[PDB]
Amino acid sequence: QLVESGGGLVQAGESLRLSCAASVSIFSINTMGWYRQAPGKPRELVARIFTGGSTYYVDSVKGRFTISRDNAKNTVYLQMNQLKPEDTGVYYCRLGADYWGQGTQVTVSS
Amino acid sequence: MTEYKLVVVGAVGVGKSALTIQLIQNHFVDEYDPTIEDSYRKQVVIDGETCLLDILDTAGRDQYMRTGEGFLCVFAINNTKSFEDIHHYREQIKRVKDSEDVPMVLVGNKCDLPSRTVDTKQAQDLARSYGIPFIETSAKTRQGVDDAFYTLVREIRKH
Ligand SMILES: Nc1nc2c(ncn2[C@@H]2O[C@H](COP(=O)(O)OP(=O)(O)O)[C@@H](O)[C@H]2O)c(=O)[nH]1
Ligand SMILES: [Mg+2]
Repeated sequence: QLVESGGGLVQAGESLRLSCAASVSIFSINTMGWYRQAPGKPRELVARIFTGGSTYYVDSVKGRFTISRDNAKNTVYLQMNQLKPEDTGVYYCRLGADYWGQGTQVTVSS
Repeated sequence: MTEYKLVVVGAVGVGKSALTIQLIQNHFVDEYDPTIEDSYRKQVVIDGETCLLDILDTAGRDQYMRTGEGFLCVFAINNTKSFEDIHHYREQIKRVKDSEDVPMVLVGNKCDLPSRTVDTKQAQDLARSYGIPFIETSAKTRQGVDDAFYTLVREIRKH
């Protein structure tokens, strides 16, 4: 069971914090990722955090997005700053291999 | 800026994820989940030319083989079965893309390990029979990692 929140309609330049809260402990899960599908485009990996703490960001969001995990809260976050219209899409958290959030809409207007 | 669509193929457990993550993150990630298949994008400088690598780390379709421009065919040097599967991946890639010249690099990973069941002449002989380079790697120590991906980009530039 994953509770997803933090999306919404914002103007360009504003920020959102996407959240993915699990009912179960996430401590044993070694990697977490955030995905998105924009209109007319295939799903893409936006950010991933690995064991040891290093993080990957797709080139389009590098410098604006931050992925983090809060083990004691069983929650994974995606901080999205300096939002652009092209950031519009449905965002999905993925905990490990097969725990997928059912999505949250992010819409960025000019 | 030129984008290169790379695909890492090979039997499960040969180190495809460990290689890809070492290139992207410069960290060895132990026992990465074997079913996770992701594409990573990374801006790099190869031979003085800045370019972007779009790398698909497969997890074991005909679509992503058609989209791919170059393929890393990985086996582990302590897994003879993974070495014998190599010709299956090359044949299956040559079938979807309909070409006799698909940029390709043979990669022998886990060279940090002493118990080696596939020796260098075997791998070089197979690579030479294909007309493709052979690069030895260790995702654990990062030996040869950049070399393997950069050699494949050079193979795409010839094509
Ligand atoms: N010693 C050693 N182990 C490796 C190397 N590359 C990968 N491994 C290990 O081999 C196992 C499978 O690697 P993985 O990247 O998941 O293989 P994949 O299924 O092809 O993605 C993991 O436990 C890795 O830690 C290497 O260069 N040296
Ligand atoms: Mg893998």
